[PDB]
Amino acid sequence: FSMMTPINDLHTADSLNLAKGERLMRCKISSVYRLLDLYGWAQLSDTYVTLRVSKEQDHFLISPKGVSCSEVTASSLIKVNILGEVVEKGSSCFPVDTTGFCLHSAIYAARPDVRCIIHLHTPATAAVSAMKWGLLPVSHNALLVGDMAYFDFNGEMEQEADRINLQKCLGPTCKILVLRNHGVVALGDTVEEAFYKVFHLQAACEIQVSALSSAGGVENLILLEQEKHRPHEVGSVQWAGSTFGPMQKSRLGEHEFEALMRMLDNLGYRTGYPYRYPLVQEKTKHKSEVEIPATVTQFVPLYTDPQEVLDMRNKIREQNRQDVKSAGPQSQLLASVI
Amino acid sequence: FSMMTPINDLHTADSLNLAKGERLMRCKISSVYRLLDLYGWAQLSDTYVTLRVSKEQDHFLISPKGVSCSEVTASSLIKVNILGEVVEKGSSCFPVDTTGFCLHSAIYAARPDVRCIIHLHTPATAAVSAMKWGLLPVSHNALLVGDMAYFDFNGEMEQEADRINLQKCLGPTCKILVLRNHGVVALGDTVEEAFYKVFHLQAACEIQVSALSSAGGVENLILLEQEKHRKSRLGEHEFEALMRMLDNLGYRTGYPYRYPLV
Amino acid sequence: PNVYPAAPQGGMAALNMSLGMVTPVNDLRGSDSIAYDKGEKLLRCKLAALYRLADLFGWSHLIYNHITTRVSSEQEHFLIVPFGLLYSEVTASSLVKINLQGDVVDRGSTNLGVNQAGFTLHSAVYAARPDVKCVVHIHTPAGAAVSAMKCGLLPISPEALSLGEVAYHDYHGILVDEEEKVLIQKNLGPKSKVLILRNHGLVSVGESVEEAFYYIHNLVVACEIQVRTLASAGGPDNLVLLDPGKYKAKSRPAWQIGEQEFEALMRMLDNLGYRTGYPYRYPALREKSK
Amino acid sequence: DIAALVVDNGSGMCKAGFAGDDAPRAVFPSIVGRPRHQGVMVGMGQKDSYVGDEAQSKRGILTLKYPIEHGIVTNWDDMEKIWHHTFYNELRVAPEEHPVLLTEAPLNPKANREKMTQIMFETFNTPAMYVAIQAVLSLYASGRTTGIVMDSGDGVTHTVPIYEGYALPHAILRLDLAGRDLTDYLMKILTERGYSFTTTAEREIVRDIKEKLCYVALDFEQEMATAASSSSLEKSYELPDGQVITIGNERFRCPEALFQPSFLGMESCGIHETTFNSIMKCDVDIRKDLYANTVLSGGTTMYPGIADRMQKEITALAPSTMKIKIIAPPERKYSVWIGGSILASLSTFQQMWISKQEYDESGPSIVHRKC
Ligand SMILES: Nc1ncnc2c1ncn2[C@@H]1O[C@H](COP(=O)(O)OP(=O)(O)O)[C@@H](O)[C@H]1O
Repeated sequence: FSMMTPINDLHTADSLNLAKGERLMRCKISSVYRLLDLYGWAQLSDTYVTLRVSKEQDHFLISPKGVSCSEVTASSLIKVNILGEVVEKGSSCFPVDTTGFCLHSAIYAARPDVRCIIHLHTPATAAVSAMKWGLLPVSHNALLVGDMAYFDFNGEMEQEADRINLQKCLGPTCKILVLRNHGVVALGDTVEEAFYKVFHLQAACEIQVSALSSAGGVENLILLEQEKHRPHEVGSVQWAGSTFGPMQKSRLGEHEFEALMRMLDNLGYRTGYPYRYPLVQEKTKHKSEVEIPATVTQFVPLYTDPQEVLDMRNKIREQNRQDVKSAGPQSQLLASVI
Repeated sequence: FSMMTPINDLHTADSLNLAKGERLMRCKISSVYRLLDLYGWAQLSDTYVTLRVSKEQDHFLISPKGVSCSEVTASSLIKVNILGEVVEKGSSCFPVDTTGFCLHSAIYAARPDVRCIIHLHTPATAAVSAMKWGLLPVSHNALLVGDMAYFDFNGEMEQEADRINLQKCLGPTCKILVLRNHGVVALGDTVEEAFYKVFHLQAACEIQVSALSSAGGVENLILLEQEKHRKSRLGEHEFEALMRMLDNLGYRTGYPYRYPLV
Repeated sequence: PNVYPAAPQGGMAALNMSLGMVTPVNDLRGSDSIAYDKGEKLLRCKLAALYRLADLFGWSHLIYNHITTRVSSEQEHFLIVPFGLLYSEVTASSLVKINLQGDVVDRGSTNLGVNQAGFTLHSAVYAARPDVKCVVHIHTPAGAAVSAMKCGLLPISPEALSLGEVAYHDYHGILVDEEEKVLIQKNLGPKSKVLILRNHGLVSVGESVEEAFYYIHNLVVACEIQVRTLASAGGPDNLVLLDPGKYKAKSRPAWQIGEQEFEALMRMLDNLGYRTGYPYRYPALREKSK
Repeated sequence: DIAALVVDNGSGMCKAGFAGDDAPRAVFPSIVGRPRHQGVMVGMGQKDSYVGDEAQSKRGILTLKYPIEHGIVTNWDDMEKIWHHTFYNELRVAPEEHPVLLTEAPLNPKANREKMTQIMFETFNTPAMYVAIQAVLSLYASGRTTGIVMDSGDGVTHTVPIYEGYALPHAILRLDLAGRDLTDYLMKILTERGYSFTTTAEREIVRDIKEKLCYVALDFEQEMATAASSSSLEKSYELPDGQVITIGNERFRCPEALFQPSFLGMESCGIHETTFNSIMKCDVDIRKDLYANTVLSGGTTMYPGIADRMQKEITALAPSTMKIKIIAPPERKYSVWIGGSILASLSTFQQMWISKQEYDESGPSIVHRKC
């Protein structure tokens, strides 16, 4: 009944050669695997989530094969080159398979901006991808999804023609890639933004599936269009925090990720994620007039015998009984004259 | 953390009067209510399952109002007459209301052979009952259900004309009654029959609604016909198996098994 | 806690975990394994664990369906769950070894008998193909929805195309013995490891338990894909289809097929505490260390 | 408009006042004096015994004795005399018209409550009377319902913790270290300076000296070094006969027996250790609140610097993560009576009164039924 597993065992194991930023990256990318497990979108590993470590040297964090999402720890994940060879292996005894990484590599050669990739195989996302129409703008979540690109996928990304075709059709500025009959792929500069987009795509896919099931035909859905208004989603996340200064400025997915990750930390998952906004619980304050403020912010030696004292007083009392005459002590000056 | 609630607690009270095998059969109703909570079919208080005690003098057992299905015990049941007036209240300090019993009372006034009645408001059966096609023979369990009669429901049975309409709509031999825009009603000679029929009916309704939403057309589904289809206890083994898990888990049920098992 | 707290829609699974706590499935001990074969002892573990795992995912409908495995140690034997006991309480010692014709070879730990009518279809499948050693027949709520539909299964997902050829059996439902058996036998010829009954449910055959479980899980996932895809559009609005052979050509000491997912689910079942006793290729999650 | 009476009794001080008033009407020492010299003056005022404020005026010709010691009465007749003087001479109200409210120590023998109830119904015909805990009323006077309170009077010292209005009986701690014992210790340590006090009136003089010229040291050894090395810590008291004494070093020596009873040779621990142990006896979940709310009560806690030393000594024994704060109301002498003046004023308290008629069928044990 012990489903808690420590997500940061890097300090305990002490049997790996970590780079400049692996301590944060590995926990950050295992947290999203745990969240995918908790939402139940995926339980069996099909190489869903990949991370890029550094831009100077292209190393990529991927999950080992045959490891469930519940069993994913930060030290168990491995890092590979862009070609697919293993650079450093995690502390997991399993055969190494990097077959599914290549498609992710097809993203990494094109866009230097993207750093984390999430692939989804959920029934709703696959239903929307297999659907003749794309994600129809019939819901608020679909509007928050943004623009997206469709590409036909045929199971292999190893020849050069398919890779260059994907890199050409993906475009310079696109965040969501829909693989037909296979699902969706979310691209992210940061892990939080990509998880945000994954959540919004999942919600919009479920909404579209239910809506098109409910009504026969698209014309009955009276869909709105994103293009006509062209908003910049300004004015979102108005804040009046007390500890910090009130600013509108926030990233796309920090505020949603912080609460989830604090949820994970509360039970006992020993995550190493640093919170940008610290949280303190304190007891509430009173302003009733009843409350009164506080005022401030050898004598005896150690070894002796009582029997010695008794024998001494017996010696003195014996002389008292005998009444022997004896003069007192005389001075030495008077001893000289005699 | 409060622990699971025992199902049979009528020995603790020892104040209510008992007639014939009531000490057993009350517990049966409680088991049925617990079974509903195991399937997510209903978890809010309503007049779902009523049971006739004896063939004479028209005594019935109903659940108290405001009590969720998880907290129903054997001693908490309410004994009423055909008119709905309380004859022997249970050991539950809640106000009593018998306005939902009247439809079941009409069904009981129709058929003397019918003993157990089960009513559910789950989304699948409600969608099937709201549907004008009704239950379609597009699944094996739908053929296992049998034949049913469809009745238009206004919501209240206090009118005499609606009562006599219900008797002439039900017919002489029928076990399942579909109320339009309200759901399904399963009738059984015992609690096992009603449970078996309502479980197969809900399985068939789920299959039908899933297939009909998938295809988008009634003629897109294949249609089965009745010609191929058309000790000695229909549904005691399944309920006895569920009873066996209930006893092995820790529920203190009083059901005596037909065989000495292990 | 004898019973785990129940979700609003997941009470039956919570009771399945509770019964996993109360009753372990590895009922065979050192003293209790007297006069018992080794291979049968190994196979009862896998079969009882499969019955325990089937109820967790929801592919269990009372005692109507059965899962059968074949042990080819003697001339002629099979294993099946006793009639009248649900999936969540099956132990290794409680399984019943019966004949091809349904004759009970040994009573087993339990007293209850075996249903011949449920075993008739399994007997037909086993007599049809000698290479088949495991048959899993399940009834998921989406599977009977896709099975009753006219066109049948469609190549919409890679899980559907991993099944390859699929056999279909029309539901006539007359069930009169030998001629029903021979219609089952030559309605499913060589290969075609997945069979779809038009109204009863779904069944998958396999040379091993792990392969049959992998095939039935792929079939269930492909069904869940297909229902949601075809619900929106069911005709001239062309859902994107793939050629089976051509996508299969592009799909393309090693680990055996179907053992990976099965061993991962055994890692779940041991993490909970079912105490399955399943033999592990890699018993440790991490490496040797100390 | 009949209003209840609040009478607070302690060894050495009796207070009384109408319910709902800010101030008690009568405050006087609980003393009984009897003449000791040969009275020869025919025709002028003599009495058999003097009681109250009048007895303290004539200390020269009287032997003064206290009816209560350590919260336990020794002679009930003197207690009756004090109660009669309170009801008749001080307030001039009939005891049989208004209900009276009474207070006592938490831990006490059985017979005290029963005898007190029997005397209060039979002698004065009180229609209703109730017994309450002193420290609980002090906490009500502070106006918080939770926290651990320390009431140290002239009879006995006791710390009780109260959570959500309930005082836990197991966590109550009582120490027999009061201000009268401090007065005796101050007399014993003033013996060595050359000034000798033996009679009871001289004990009252020593008590006045202690009230005027005593303070609590923050660091004991450093204050000894300062007092030995300099004459800055010297004050002069002026006796009623005109003589002048110099208190000198002893000012911080007498109250320090509160913290270290080894000077008196008592086996029990200090008062701060007693409070800490009483906090330890409670449940963990409430301990934060017990460290968050602590109020001082009683006239013994009026020594200057008691709050700082108490806070430091509690913080020394407390965990480092705990926050320690000490609340000291300026009117901590009369907090208990104030709490009584709260408790009798409530609209739900009229049903809490003990019925006169119910006592007839119940008897003297009725308070144990109702309180
Ligand atoms: N102003 C003061 N400064 C220091 N100590 C005082 C002061 N007033 C009274 N005391 C001490 O407090 C004692 C009186 O305590 P009191 O509050 O009357 O106890 P109780 O009311 O419980 O009998 C006296 O013996 C005296 O030593």
